[PDB]
Amino acid sequence: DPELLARDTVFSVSEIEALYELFKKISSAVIDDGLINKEEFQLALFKTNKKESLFADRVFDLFDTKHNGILGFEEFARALSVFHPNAPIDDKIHFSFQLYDLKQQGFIERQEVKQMVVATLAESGMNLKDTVIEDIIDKTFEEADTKHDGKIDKEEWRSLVLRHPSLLKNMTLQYLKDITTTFPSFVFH
Ligand SMILES: [Ca+2]
Ligand SMILES: [Ca+2]
Repeated sequence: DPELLARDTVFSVSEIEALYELFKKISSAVIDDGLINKEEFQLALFKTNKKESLFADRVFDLFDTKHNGILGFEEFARALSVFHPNAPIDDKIHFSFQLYDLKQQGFIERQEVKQMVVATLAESGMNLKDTVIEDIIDKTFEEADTKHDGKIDKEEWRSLVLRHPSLLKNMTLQYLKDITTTFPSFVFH
């Protein structure tokens, strides 16, 4: 039932029904098989470029319940729900932390902060050399590492992103607000 999805996610029953149309488009975009793969999901997030695709694939991984490289409708709906422009900021902050906390240890170190920096630059259309990335990592700790212990907390992360909302730019897909009326074009290249 679309009633169970609407309840467990930020979408309303009518948004879920519209999301099913989006699902048919996205699941058909590369291989027409009724399923969503990583390349198709990249298309849904406008993250098809080889540097931007890492973020989309990490998101994919968190919602791929069976770890089989495929998402069905329910998984897709859940995946997209936090990207809704009306999803609470706290859901976006919480989810984005899980994203960069690859080891699920409750904190991020430089290697994980590096991924966040790379993903954050990619959103602004920017790719920098390793040594410049390392300087930005330095500044991020300077800023976020309030409780000095060489790692960024969930609480230090929330604080960081509240002072710098442009870090949650990749956590919103603007087209989801208007899903009951209009649809973007998605074509694979
Ligand atoms: Ca497919
Ligand atoms: Ca800390």
